[PDB]
Amino acid sequence: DCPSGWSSYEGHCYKPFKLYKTWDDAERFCTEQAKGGHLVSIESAGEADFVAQLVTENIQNTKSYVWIGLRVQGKEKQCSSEWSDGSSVSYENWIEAESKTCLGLEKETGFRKWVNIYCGQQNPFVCEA
Amino acid sequence: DCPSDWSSYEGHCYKPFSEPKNWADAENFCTQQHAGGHLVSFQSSEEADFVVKLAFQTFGHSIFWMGLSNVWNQCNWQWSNAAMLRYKAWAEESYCVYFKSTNNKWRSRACRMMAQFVCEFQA
Ligand SMILES: [Ca+2]
Ligand SMILES: [Ca+2]
Repeated sequence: DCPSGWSSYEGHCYKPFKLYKTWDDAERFCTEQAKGGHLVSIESAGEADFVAQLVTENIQNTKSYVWIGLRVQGKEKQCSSEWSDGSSVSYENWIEAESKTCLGLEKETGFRKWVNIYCGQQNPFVCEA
Repeated sequence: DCPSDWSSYEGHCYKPFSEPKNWADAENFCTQQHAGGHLVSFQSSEEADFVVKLAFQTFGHSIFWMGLSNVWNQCNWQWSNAAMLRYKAWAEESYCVYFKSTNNKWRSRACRMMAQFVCEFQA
């Protein structure tokens, strides 16, 4: 069975946290909440529906996104090395928050869809073990 | 000089357009405005400054597409728990780059959405 405070689904344990952390801090935090812990991985529609409901019911009034464990490994601003004219990208001037290489759930889409967001925001999240 | 309806900057020609289009349609439309035409590309801050001012002096405050598409589609997306990426539930399939005529900073918008734009070609 799962620990007190955690919810069970398909043999795994999940726990929502209304704490505002960057993706990096959220992931680290999750690894320390349980042995083998990580930010939640949504590997099927069934898991997506479960997590959406868990978040809807447990992460309220935060007016923010909710981190999931899927993100671009590297911290590059973009992975498309080419303008439409064919030239490469050797000059960039991104507003950091506009390079959205992390993903989070949002109330507007029922916490069921993955929205591209800046990894540097501070958002609540869900841990899984 | 560049065609009368375009503006010159270091050997290239630029022209802003007010009719909104999604990224792909805008890019295609640019190829039809002149041989070698494409959505504007910023290779330097100075070139960006020129285009931003041109865009503002022509249509004021608004958003304009730049020639960079599907910016995160090729990225190596990985689950932190090491699970392989199979199931997908993305809200949007692709993002494209644009600038607001207020400054030269790069911003992202879903490619399927509309925006004004600037075309460019080498004279
Ligand atoms: Ca999982
Ligand atoms: Ca250019």
